[PDB]
Amino acid sequence: APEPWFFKNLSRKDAERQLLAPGNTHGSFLIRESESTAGSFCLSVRDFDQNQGEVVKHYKIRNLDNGGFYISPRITFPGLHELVRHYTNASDGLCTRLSRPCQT
Ligand SMILES: CC(=O)N[C@@H](Cc1ccc(OCC(=O)O)c(P(=O)(O)O)c1)C(=O)N[C@@H](C)c1ccc(OCC2CCCCC2)c(C(N)=O)c1
Repeated sequence: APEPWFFKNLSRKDAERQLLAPGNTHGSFLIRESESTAGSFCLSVRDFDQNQGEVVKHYKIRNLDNGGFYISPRITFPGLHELVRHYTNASDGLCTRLSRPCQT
């Protein structure tokens, strides 16, 4: 099930541009590999800000010793799919609720 929200090869800059492109809106997101840490991922989400407005925010997805994933140590997940579904249901600390995957 090749997940639409997973962009393997895509830099931090690419993600911001791709997300800010026409067709995407508030809550659009994508998960990419981190540039700082090889083997980890980042969640890039498009949020509506007060000043300039349209901005892209990046969250680090940290790995658990047993194989899980989490953004905040308070809620962990057995995989990326579950992390995406959880934040799609409720922002739960995130800048905004995850909505529709990034469109090209
Ligand atoms: C400059 C910048 O964009 N910083 C990001 C974090 C970040 C992401 C990726 C990379 O490199 C990697 C790359 O490839 O860009 C780096 P870096 O290695 O270049 O420094 C830093 C940020 O502060 N975003 C906010 C929105 C953010 C805000 C709060 C956070 O936790 C608090 C909890 C609160 C409850 C809900 C869950 C979050 C987190 C976070 N966990 O990181 C992130």
